[PDB]
Amino acid sequence: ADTATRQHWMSVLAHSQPAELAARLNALNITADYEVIRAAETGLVQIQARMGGTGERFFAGDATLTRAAVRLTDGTLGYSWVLGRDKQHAERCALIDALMQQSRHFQNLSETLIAPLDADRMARIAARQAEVNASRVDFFTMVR
Amino acid sequence: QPLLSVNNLTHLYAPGKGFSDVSFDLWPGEVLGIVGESGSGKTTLLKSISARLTPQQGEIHYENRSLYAMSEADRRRLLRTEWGVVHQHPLDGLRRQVSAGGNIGERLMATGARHYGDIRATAQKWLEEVEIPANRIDDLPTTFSGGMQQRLQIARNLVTHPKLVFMDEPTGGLDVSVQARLLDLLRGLVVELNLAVVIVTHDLGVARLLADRLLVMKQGQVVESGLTDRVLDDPHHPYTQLLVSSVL
Amino acid sequence: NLSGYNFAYLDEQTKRMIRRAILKAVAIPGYQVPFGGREMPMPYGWGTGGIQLTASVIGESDVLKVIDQGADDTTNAVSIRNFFKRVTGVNTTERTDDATLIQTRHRIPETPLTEDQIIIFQVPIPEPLRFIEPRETETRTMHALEEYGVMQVKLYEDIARFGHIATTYAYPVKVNGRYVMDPSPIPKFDNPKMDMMPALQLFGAGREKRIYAVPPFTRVESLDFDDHPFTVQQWDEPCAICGSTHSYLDEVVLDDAGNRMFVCSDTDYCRQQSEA
Amino acid sequence: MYVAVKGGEKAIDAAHALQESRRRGDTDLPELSVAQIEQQLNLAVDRVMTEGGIADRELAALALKQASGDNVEAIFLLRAYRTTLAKLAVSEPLDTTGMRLERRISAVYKDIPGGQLLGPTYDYTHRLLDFTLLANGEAPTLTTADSEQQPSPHVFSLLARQGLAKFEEDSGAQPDDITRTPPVYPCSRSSRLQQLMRGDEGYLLALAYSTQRGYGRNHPFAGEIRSGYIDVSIVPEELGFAVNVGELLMTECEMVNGFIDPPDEPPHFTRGYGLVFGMSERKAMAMALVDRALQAPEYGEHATGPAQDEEFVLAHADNVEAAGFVSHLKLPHYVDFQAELELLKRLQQEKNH
Amino acid sequence: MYVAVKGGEKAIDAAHALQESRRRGDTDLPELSVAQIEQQLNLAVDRVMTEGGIADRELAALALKQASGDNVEAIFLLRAYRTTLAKLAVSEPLDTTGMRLERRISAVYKDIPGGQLLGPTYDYTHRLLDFTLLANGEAPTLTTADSEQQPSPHVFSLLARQGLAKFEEDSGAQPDDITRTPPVYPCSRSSRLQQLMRGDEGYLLALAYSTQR
Amino acid sequence: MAMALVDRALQAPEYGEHATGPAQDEEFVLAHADNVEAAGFVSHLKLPHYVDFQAELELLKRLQQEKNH
Amino acid sequence: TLETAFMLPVQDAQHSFRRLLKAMSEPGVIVALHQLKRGWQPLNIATTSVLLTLADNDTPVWLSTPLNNDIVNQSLRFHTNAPLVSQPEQATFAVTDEAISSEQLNALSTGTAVAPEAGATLILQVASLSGGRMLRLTGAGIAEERMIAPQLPECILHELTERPHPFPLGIDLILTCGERLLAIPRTTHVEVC
Ligand SMILES: [Zn+2]
Ligand SMILES: [Zn+2]
Ligand SMILES: [Zn+2]
Repeated sequence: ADTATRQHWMSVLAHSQPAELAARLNALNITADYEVIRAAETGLVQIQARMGGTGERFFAGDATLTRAAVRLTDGTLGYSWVLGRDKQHAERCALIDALMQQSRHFQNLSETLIAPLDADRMARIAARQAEVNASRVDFFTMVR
Repeated sequence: QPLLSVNNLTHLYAPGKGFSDVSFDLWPGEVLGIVGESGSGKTTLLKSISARLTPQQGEIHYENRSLYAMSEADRRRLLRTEWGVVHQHPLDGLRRQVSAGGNIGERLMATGARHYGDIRATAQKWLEEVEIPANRIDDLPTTFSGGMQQRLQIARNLVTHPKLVFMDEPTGGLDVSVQARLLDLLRGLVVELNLAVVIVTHDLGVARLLADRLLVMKQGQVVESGLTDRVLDDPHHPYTQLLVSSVL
Repeated sequence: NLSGYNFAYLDEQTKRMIRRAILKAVAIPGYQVPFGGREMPMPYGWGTGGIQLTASVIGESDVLKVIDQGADDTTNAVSIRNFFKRVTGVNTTERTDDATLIQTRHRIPETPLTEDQIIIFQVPIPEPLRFIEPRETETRTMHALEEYGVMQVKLYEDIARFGHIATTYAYPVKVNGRYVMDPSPIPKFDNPKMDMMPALQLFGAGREKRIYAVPPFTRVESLDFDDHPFTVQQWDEPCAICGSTHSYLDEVVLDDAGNRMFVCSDTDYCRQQSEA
Repeated sequence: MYVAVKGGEKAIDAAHALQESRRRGDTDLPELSVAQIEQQLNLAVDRVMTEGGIADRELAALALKQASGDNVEAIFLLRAYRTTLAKLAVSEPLDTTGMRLERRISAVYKDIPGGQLLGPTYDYTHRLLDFTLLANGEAPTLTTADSEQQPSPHVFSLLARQGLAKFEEDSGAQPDDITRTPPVYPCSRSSRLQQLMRGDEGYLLALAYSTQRGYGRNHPFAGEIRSGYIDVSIVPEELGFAVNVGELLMTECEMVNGFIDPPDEPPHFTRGYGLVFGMSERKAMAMALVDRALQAPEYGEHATGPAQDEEFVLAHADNVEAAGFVSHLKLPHYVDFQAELELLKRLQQEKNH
Repeated sequence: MYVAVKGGEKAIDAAHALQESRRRGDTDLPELSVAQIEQQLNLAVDRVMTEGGIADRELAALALKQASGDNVEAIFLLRAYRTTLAKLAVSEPLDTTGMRLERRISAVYKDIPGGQLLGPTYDYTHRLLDFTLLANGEAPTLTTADSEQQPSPHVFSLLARQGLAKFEEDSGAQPDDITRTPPVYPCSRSSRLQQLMRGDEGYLLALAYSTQR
Repeated sequence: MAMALVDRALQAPEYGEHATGPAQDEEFVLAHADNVEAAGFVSHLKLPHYVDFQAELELLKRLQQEKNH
Repeated sequence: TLETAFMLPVQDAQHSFRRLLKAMSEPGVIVALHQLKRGWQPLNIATTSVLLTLADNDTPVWLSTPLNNDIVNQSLRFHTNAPLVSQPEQATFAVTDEAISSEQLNALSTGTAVAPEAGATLILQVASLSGGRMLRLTGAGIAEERMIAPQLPECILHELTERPHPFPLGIDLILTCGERLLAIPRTTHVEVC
């Protein structure tokens, strides 16, 4: 069932900020010899939407998507797909994807890299939700 | 052996409409006419035999090769170099934006004539053959009358000297005198050449004047093979008698 | 390489697809090979099919010569040359002699095309018989059926309607003896130049997205009649600059009252003659 | 049509230099960066992203800067830049039920499960010019409330569970892609929506306004407006499982339109749909209204307004085509006009000797 | 029993606070000035001036800044501000023949008196994004030529003196003012022109493109 | 340029021309040309309309209860 | 498990395409693809370069049994993202060695009357393409005539000399050996001489 965990940490990497991810990865002081089998390339991802939110598919434009791939010494392949055009960010995400598949870095990086990034993103999301919910319109309230 | 053999050709796109269990043999130099009501499906049979409509079941042999077993290119070439088709409406078989000479010489150019002078001379000769004046060769079919347009279509079909010509009632919509003169010209052309003619008509007069052998189709099936001056004057099948009485 | 852009301005997927289509077209001379690229907006009308081919086949070491109606001074030709200088950085020359890629609109250069050269023609319409057949379903099949007599109809009736063959532009040809192709609206004067040319000619239509190529030393013959052989009317007027009348002459307008003059369309050959 | 023109290279280069120097403006002021434009002129970037077709904030802001603030030129720049990019993947269909809401409103009910979340909106502001913006200042502090999002079911789900409207079911039909094949009219609804999302905002706005005033009325109700972040997901070939590549800020408009009386079904409301990048919502509302208007053949209602005309609406909504058409008329047509002069002069002689 | 409570004013005030926070954007960046928008986003300013009805570049730039770049919102801001101000006077009809030409071109005549003048334009440019604009820079030093401007009479003056056109002659009629009274169709050409100058440019561009068909 | 083209199109009545296309329809073009009116009256759908929609709901419920049950 | 592709994909692909275009537009000419310095064994440099420059998601590849390999398949699927088939019928860029069976070649798609460009493009690896039976080439792309003596199996020699598929139908042969390549399209008049 490692697919779900790999999806989780890949999404945490992609949704991260290049500044946050770069700073944390530099702080970790963790690096293993890797080769970029796929150079970080920024192209398009076609946006697919649904009529009425649930109906037939239609095309709703394109977004910028960057992808990179890195092979570690032992042959583990790490991939990345991040919206935008930050190729160094994509390379870092691919490197972390490769590292997280090694038993030496899985738990360590989950405790030190992925979980903290997810927590920071959740914290800022909650703050934004508070600011937004300040704008809610109240009509009725239960009274005992 | 017969030039054209038809065996158990059947096609029913809709219930009743169409034709079924149709078979016959046609030899060179013989004119085979088809007589039936509007719903008899004789038009469907004419379309099917002329490499246009694919039959549901049956076999058509030309010379020694199955008609529909040939490739699309082979049948398309056959429809323009050795077979002729004369639709009821001349505009259907005539290219409106092409002069009479151009329409006549289109077949020759397709064959690879590549000679403007020879093409024009052949077009003028065929216009003279079908009685069309040669002074208006550069004219276009739109300006020609119904009889003249039919004659131009006949010339276009016969420019290649085909050995088999289908005619889906070209006389329809023509006056009695014009129709009679056109039928006389068609008979003269048929006797002069050795090409077979398959005429589909809704009236027995055209078959009597032009056709040599006659067949009767009712509700999409052959009723009784006929012959000139025998079925017309001595109808056997009750439906044939009813048709003769209605015509008279 | 222009910053933020791919080399030759095209994504590598469109390049690869167009390259595959070009190879298929070369293997099938005269056949309009379809390719399923995307829609790309461009300011200048010329380029929907020519700029795509140039971007697909242009390299860093190529020398590019952009030609509009034979001229290199044209605004569109200068714009396209500058565009390819920006997005590829290639060298550009005013001489057909020193060029390795010649992107042209409706004109073959006067100078003979030598080996190791590719000439690209913008094709507004890749199938000449679009003026007759509205539905394309029969158009594709009639090529296999070889029913090329239909396009002979316009040639036959041109003399009837005018007394002479006036189809001096986009005159149809039969290449390799098999495939009827319609080059760009090049003049009748240049149609002979396509016969067994040493260079590789590429034709690209964008609004239809069809590519066809003429391999070097390929037999292409003008479509005509034996009684009316394909002939090019000799020019009896000279060029106002160099004088020589051995090259196709275009018209340049000098005033607002209609005054004009004739000058060699291929400005490169015109300069070669003038400097002589 | 196409008049070949020679001898303007020096003048054209000088004109471009003048244009760039005017775009830079007075050099005493700082140079308007792209991050500033995307952060502080966010609605212009929303429109340019939606119409150009690339949901990249920085690229749209750069195109706006290059065009000196012109939205049509910026849209042209972004649309052209879209050609140099490789299509790396196609996302999973967006699930707007998972949208992280910055704003959500419904005009069909007083209150709904989830609440009327106004969010950031210029609505209800008094449009009195704020001259304090002529100098620097400080943005207001944001009052905070419960940092939670309540279940915000789509209002159309509520209407459909009552039988008053129909769920939009997925038939599995492959969406049409105008960015690969030019539209052929009549075009399926997916092609119509794709073209509407790329149409000029100020023209679809006017078409929707015309429908409102009675030129093809569809009795619209803002059934729901949502603005928020939606996760984008792809299924790479290298892997086999869906990965999440990021989130896009988008606005979705679901219109409740007039009800119909099907021959063998209970009467129910119709519905338009709009979907745009960013928080520019009037474009989404106009998209929904014109979508409902162009659904006329689906409902078998004969067009009575220009907005119900598919060819008229869709053949001219593209900014790039109309801008190129208008720009061509500027090009030197000295020869073509000389032809017209001769044609006109003959008419003058024939009708006046 | 769900007693009704008041949350409307506190809703809209919070919504407007969020909107202004969004307008200011990230605070680590300097707040773009009205002068910068006027000098560098000059085409947006031109559109807002034309459609809002006030030829005041600073006001249009302020409207753009306050509207978060939303051109329609800035246009409406300027249009609402129009009501604030009083009509001090009415200018004499403009004389476009005395223009100090930044740009002057014609697509019908090559040799127009005064000479063709491309001026500042985006025409003939390649629609290639200038990624060097992602960072600071400066435009090239401007080339210079003769500093004198020749008289530039209208092209349609030439067309009229040649009998090919009709000279537009003022009959002394009083122009219609839609800002004073509501439109009454059918409209005089003055009313139509006044309305068109206020018309949305995308809508009018689409209509002009449709007239091609 | 767009203003000039639309002005020429709207000059139809004084040239004795027939409106062939919306662009030459004076009332349709002018009534919706104003940006402020169109933007305001399209954005006003964001205003609450539950009183009007309730009137629609009641009728549709009555129609549903009679068409079927 | 993965093989490195072009060092510089764009320029290397462009150069390989120009070399292949020179080979194809002038059948019989020998060109060298110096870009890739190591093929995907058993594939040689020419075959790998051709696949890298032309193959993508829209071009299924049919590697033959002697050439089909797990590492080759993985590298091809990764760098080019092209679908991999196992039957020649659905192929678009077939790859085979001199051991190509007659049935395999006959199964390769040749095109169609309406879509003559829809057929496969056989790629053949040979021990050498200079030493063997003499062969004269003429037709489109040939100035006067070219002499080539490549080591072909009898099946493809019969196909070339006695093409049973009428023009425009037919596959386009590509001889490969190390870096060097040669192209024989369907329109080349090839005779034993
Ligand atoms: Zn000269
Ligand atoms: Zn023009
Ligand atoms: Zn309302």
